[PDB]
Amino acid sequence: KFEVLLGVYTNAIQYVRFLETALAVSCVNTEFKDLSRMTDGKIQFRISVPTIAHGDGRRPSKQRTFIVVKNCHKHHISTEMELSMLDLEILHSIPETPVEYAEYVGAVKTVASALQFGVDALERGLINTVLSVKLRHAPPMFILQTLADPTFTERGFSKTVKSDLIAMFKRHLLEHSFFLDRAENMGSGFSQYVRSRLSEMVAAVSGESVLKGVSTYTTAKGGEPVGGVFIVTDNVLRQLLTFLGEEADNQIMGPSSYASFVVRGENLVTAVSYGRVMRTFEHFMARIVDSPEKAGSTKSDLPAVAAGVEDQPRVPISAAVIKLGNHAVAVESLQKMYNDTQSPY
Amino acid sequence: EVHHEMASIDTGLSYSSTMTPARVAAITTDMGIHTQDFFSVFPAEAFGNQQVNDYIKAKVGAQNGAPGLCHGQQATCEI
Amino acid sequence: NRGLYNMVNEYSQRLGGHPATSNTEVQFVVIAGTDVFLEQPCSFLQEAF
Amino acid sequence: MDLKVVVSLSSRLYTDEIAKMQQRIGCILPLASTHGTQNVQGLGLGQVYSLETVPDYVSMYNYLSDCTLAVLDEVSVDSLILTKIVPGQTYAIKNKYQPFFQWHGTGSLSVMPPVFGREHATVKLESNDVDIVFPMVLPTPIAEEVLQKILLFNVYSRVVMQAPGNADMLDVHMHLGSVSYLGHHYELALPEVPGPLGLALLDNLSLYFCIMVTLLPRASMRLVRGLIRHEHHDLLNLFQEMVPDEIARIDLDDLSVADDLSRMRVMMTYLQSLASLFNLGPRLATAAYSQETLTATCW
Amino acid sequence: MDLKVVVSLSSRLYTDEIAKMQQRIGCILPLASTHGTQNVQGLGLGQVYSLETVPDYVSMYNYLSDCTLAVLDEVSVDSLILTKIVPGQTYAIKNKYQPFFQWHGTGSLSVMPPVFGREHATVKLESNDVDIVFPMVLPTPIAEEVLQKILLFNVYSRVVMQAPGNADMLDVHMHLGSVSYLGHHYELALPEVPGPLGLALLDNLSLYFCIMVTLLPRASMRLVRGLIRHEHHDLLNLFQEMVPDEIARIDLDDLSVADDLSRMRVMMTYLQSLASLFNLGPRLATAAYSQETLTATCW
Amino acid sequence: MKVQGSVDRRRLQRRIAGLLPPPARRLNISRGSEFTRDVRGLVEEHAQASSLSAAAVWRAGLLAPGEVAVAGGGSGGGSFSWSGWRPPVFGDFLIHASSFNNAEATGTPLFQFKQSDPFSGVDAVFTPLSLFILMNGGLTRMANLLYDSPATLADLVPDFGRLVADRRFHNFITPVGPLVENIKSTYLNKITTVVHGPVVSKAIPRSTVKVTVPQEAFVDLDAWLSLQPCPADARLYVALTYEEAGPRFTFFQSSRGHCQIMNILRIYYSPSIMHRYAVVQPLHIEELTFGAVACLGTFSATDGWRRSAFNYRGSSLPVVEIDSFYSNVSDWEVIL
Repeated sequence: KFEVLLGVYTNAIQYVRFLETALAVSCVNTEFKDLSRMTDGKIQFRISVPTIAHGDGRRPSKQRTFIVVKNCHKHHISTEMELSMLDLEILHSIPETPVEYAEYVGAVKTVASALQFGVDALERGLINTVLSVKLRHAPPMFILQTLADPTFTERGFSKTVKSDLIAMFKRHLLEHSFFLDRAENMGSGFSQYVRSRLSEMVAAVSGESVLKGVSTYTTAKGGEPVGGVFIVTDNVLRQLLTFLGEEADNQIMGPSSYASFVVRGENLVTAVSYGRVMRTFEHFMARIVDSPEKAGSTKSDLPAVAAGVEDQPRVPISAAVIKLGNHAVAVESLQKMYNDTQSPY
Repeated sequence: EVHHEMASIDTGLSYSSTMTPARVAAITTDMGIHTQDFFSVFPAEAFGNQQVNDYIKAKVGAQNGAPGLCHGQQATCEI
Repeated sequence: NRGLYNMVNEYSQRLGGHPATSNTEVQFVVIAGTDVFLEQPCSFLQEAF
Repeated sequence: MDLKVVVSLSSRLYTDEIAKMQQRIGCILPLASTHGTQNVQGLGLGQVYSLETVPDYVSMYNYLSDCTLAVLDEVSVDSLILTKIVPGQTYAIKNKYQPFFQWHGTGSLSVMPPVFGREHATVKLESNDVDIVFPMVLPTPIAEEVLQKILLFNVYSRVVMQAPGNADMLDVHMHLGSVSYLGHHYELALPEVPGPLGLALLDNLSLYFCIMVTLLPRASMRLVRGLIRHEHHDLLNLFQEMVPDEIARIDLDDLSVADDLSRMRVMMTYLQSLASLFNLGPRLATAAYSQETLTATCW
Repeated sequence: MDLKVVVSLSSRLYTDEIAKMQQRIGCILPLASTHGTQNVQGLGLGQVYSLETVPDYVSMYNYLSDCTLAVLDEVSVDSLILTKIVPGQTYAIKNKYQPFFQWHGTGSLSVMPPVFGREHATVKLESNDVDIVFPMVLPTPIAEEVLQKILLFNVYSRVVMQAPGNADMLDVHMHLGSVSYLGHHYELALPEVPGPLGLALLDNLSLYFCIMVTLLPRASMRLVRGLIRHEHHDLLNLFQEMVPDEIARIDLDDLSVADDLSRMRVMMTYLQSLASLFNLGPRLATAAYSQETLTATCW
Repeated sequence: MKVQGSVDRRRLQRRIAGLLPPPARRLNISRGSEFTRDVRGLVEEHAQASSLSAAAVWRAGLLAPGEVAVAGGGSGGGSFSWSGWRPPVFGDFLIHASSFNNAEATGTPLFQFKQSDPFSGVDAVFTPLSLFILMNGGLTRMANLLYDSPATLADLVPDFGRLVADRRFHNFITPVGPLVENIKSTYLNKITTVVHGPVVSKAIPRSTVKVTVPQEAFVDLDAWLSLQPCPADARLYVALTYEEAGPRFTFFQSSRGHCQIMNILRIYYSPSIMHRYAVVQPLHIEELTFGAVACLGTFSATDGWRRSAFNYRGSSLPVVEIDSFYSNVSDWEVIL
């Protein structure tokens, strides 16, 4: 008569890489080897705005230029692992007899997995940091909708304009919130209503971004450059799959590595002597002294505005997408990392 | 300790993301009539006569935990 | 009082002044929040329903 | 082994405050949690010391003796880099304080809440609406002297609460709130009403005192009476030709060496207990110092 | 790290002095400068204890708490090699001390200034015209016993020097000659007939303790009556009965408040200094001891 | 032209290349490799154990110049510390066969009581259980089950009744620390304990020792007392209290700092002093002293206390066990 150890199973941790998530559609990933040195970053836009001549005696507005400055923000990420000193001790000594060898291999396996956990925790940290940064600059919908409309700000922000905008805000708050809740009573207009709501969400966000012309993530099907990313929980993703029915493509095409930034060259001298390092010192020297006369052209600027984003080869990212209006938009669920780490979504 | 650093820049100039509520899943505050205790808010304040103060404290119900909560998180009420 | 764009940025970016705690028997104030994700729409509008 | 803490600020601070903090490089300050990533709230001595609140110094000593101590290493627009002080290390440390006192290199330093001033010691950060307070370090003798000043002022502000006139509290303010160092006087900011933890400490002092007062040896009293009656010493400068009335009443019993000896034994057994209580703060021993560098090798 | 110090000499040694430094080879010395090669004038207590001066006990204790200890390694013609003490490293020590005391394992060793005559602690070197003084090591219990007994001996000798009708020197020498500890007895020789001026190494510690015990009764009652509060520590009310009735009957009012505060202040300074003095700060553990080798593995 | 007086040229560089290197920290990680000789060299803890051979010992490097075992021969020795690592100091006591019960928890704290006989050769030891029995849940039950015939204990202490009346019994005890090894002999037991350093057992198959104290005796000082910070080190204290029924023995654990520890011990003993010093007993010179407090060392905070059964002869005791202890004894401080 005996008792039987009839099964031994161990869970396996799947690697989660930032580039494989659909969320990475909404970012530009630069590999900058020594980030700790950069004290502060800076981006300066210069925009020229024209006016239209008028026959009235009206006083005219002169030539208009605006100078916009944006700055980097840094993030620190850290995790703690614990190792039993006995394991780190027996790892050095050679094995004497096969039981010592069995204990040695068990020890090195344990410590290796203890480090696997660490690298995995840091990757989940990267992805959570990007998601939180995106959440910090995402104003709510009922404020965005009437502000995207240029019809209500045509004459600028006086008193009465704002007194009416607050009314539109409170009204959209009372009416259009929890739309996927209202779909049940809305009934047969369910699909068209959800489509119009998602399309209002899409059109509300401004699309004027400097890197718009660069060849970012594309549809797996030829053409149709992907426009953006939805992030939803699993239940709402199921409801969206039901109402939208068929999905568009089921996979997309994205880059395989991050664009490297190297401080080599005379940027090294400008970093030794001075605090500043100039980006794209090749083109920036060429524009001033090498080719001072010629005026810039967008086609001549496009190879410059992508430092290393362009050269990379593309591979199929697995992510669910749809097509709405004229835009291919991926819909992505992350509520599998936050469940497994057992942190709130 | 495993460390990492990151750097972020907003690319464009306007708002580039929109969050919005889609579906209510639960209502937590019980939407009750629990009134906030001013006596526990101000433990210094008191009337003149000591026994009058103590009798008012006895009749008003002034002062824990609650053993079991049928609805959920109680929401204070103010008058 | 400030411009409404600065207020819109502050809405989603920085949390509201002294909101209620969550998953507690009663409603305390939350002075330092750990994984607290609430936001309130009444603060900027200054109304109640 | 590796001692390093980076403290991450949520929003970038302005130029004025980055300059004010870069003046502050090389500062001792307590943080609460021993991790590589620390929030801006747990930093500094601020969260216990408030602008609106009455200053209580013993509670700040209490908070500081428990919070881990670190040295300011680097100031940035978003991140503060501070090295941690482990109990078992040697640290090259820098002295630049505004209320500066000279350093021997012989005696251990001590850390204390900012008794001298609040404004010149604080740094406000309105970018992140938080206030940082740098505690003050001193050589041990002046530290113990200031502590004695503060406690005696607590007791005498309490007692003269029921006293006749202003001149008496004015005499109390002289040579209690003021620390007189070579070439200057320095004004300690003192509470008008000390109510928390002043009791909890002075009461233990009173317990020790009332226990010790029973078992005094009489031979010392007789000796002091004889010496103040005949000779004059700088330690005997206090008693004039007058001799106090308590001693004249306690002395009268004869001398037995056995009882005085046992009393001396017990009094020593209590003095060593009394010595432990006066510290209430971290003590950093110093081995070497350079006046041209204002740099010690503390331990 | 490598910690060995070498003291060279101006001139060559005599044979007698070579034997005399072979005598106390495995013992403890204060070393003024931590540097590797050093002169002779900084390895002893001659700066602290001299024939020409009159020594002061608080001074010697201050120097003992602020110096780096060391153990000899090798005595050679024209050179000496010691091993430096660093906190947190193990050493082996011998007991070569002219007043002998038994050592017991797992005890507490204490480095207190050598209170006895020169001939028990000093070692004379005429080739360079110096005298090296060795700090006496002692098991901590006996270290406190001898301290208190010689202090009370000085108290009573000075008392009977003032007024003869107070004591009998026979009783003093009977109750304060011997020290019994751990089943051994050690009879210590008191320094007879202390001179009128403070020519004894003691008598300053004695004045400090005497000022303290004379100022304690005025201070303790004022502190207790000041600490009376609507709320206070509960044991205080029960321990207010401990004070003798004679001390209770004192009217707290004195010649002035300022004098009372100055008395409190100086008394408290003396109390803290003395409380630090009785701890016998430089202290060492002991792991094992062998009597035929006379060796203790300490740290 | 080349005089070459000093020997520093072409020679001192080799010496400083050995005296040069510090131990490594902050090793950078590549994802794809995920494991290298670099990470292993950062990881290896470099133990100290004998293989009982010439070549094997010299490879293990036990014949190390510094206090720590360093391998590689010439390559080693340049660590210059291991975060201030100090090898444990050991203490070896000789015990009668009846005083210390042969079955013990191997991490129990010990105490040596000084005797009076001159030039002695044996010295006494006690554990908290024998210490209980000497002073006269089911701590009483199991303490009786382990130790019978208190006379065999009382003979080592002929002054117990006198010292507990003169309040001097506390100074005679010196705390030693946790156990390490017990060598059982018919007539004289050989006890090996550890002082002033890590508590790690000597068994050649490496095993962990956690210091255990009976849960009856242990008193969590921080619990019943009440944003607040948290330090890494929490100290462990013993308290010997002369109570009316007799002397009693308790433990405490806290990180509040010395002054706060004193104050919380004051209010923790307040009712007992209120009862004892009261009408029941008046004052006298030698009776004033009440309690003694001594520190036993530091333990990693936030771990806490595992609660374990200690089983002897089919009877259990609830015992708090503390991992990763660091033994460090302190003097006795008088409390009243």
